[PDB]
Amino acid sequence: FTVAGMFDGSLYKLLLRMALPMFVGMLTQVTYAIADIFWLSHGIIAGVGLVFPVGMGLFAIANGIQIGMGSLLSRAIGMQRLDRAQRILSVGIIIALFFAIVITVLGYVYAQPLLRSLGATKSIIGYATEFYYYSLLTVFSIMLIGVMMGLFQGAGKIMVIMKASLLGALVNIMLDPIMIFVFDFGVKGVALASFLAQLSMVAYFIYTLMGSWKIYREFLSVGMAQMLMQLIIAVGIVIYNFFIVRLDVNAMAAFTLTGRIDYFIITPMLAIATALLTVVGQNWGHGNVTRTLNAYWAAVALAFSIVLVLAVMHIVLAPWMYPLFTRVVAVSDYAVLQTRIMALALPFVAISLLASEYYQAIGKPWYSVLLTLMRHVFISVPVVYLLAIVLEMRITGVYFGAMSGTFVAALLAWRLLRLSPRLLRWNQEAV
Ligand SMILES: CCCCCCCC/C=C/CCCCCCCC(=O)OC[C@H](O)CO
Ligand SMILES: C[As](C)(=O)[O-]
Repeated sequence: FTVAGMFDGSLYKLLLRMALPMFVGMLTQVTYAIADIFWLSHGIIAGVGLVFPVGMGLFAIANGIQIGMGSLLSRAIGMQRLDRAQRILSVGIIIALFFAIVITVLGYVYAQPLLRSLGATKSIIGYATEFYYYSLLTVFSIMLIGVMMGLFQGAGKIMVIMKASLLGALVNIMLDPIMIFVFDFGVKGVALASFLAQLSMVAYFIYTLMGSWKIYREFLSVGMAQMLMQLIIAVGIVIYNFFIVRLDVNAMAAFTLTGRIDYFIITPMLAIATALLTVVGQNWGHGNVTRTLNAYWAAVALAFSIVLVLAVMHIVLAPWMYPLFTRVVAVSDYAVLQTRIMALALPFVAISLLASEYYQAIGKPWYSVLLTLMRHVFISVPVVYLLAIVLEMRITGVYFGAMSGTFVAALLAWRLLRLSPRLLRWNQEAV
């Protein structure tokens, strides 16, 4: 339970030692697709891709369960009640269960209409429906992993998470071949290999692990706020796609190229965020508010610094890199212009995004959502409209408008994260 350096140590050492294992775990996740497509190399079943969004709303909900778990457990530990702690796992599991039932049941009955809003059946439907159904069979297990992730992240034991992750990636590496060759299962088999990978992780956790509406409310409010924030981010990407497409179809193709890469650059900040939840949550429970504030700015210093480097790499690399990805030069031009304009905003995203983690850690999701709304909606939409339409800038106007929310939100974070009477009162009420 202790997690050395938590209450008295160097915050940089503390956050890094926690965030680095978490980052390794995140790299394992990528290997799945690499191994999958490597073995898929040996037009009908390929509507598996149609069902891809469903897998992502499952990780999204699992993620909300994780932070609810992480947030609540880490405050209990810091308060030194391994008391509410065993309660929390219980309530964590029960919440995960009902979420799986509601999702499988509404999944099933509304299956037909839901699938319509994804893809067209002139060729792929029966393939689509089967995979949708197999996806439903994975829900409880995915939710279970959220609980477990939330359990070991709350206790600050990330090595168990990093080792679970590695075991999962090895399993998928070995099984993918066996499903193709021994069992003759095709694409289904690589999917099933990925899934037995996830269960072996689940197994690893439980084996390691061997040896009152108020509390549903506390868990549900943080956890569901996390889901609401995924949503807002997804919606902001929709409104962005809407504008890009109606202006120039090539800019929409450019974004399709930049997206995975823009996402990797941001991952080191997601790793630090996870570490910060534990440190804020536990120091908050222990009553040390100053240290939680120092913890946030230690995290911003790490995250900003790393992402700025990855961002600058992207910008200078883009002119040489993107032409290799496409022969249409309007598409590689748009991708280069987008990166050049928006890339430096990325490290600034750390300021408001870590601010969101802090409020989740201390049980105040309202300000988590406030900062996410401020970043992806309240500023961006009206400013993009202003710059891309009224002022006659077009795609260049989208790029500038869209990143203006990141700056305002960074301003907000900076103002809110500091000693205040209310913040100190909040900690009095907590302990
Ligand atoms: C969780 C991550 C949140 C970060 C989001 C802030 C984006 C600012 C810079 C990103 C440039 C790289 C991607 C370029 C296209 C991003 C589209 C986008 O983020 O749009 C923001 C706003 O919602 C418009 O409507
Ligand atoms: C109304 As209050 C407890 O957020 O100051």
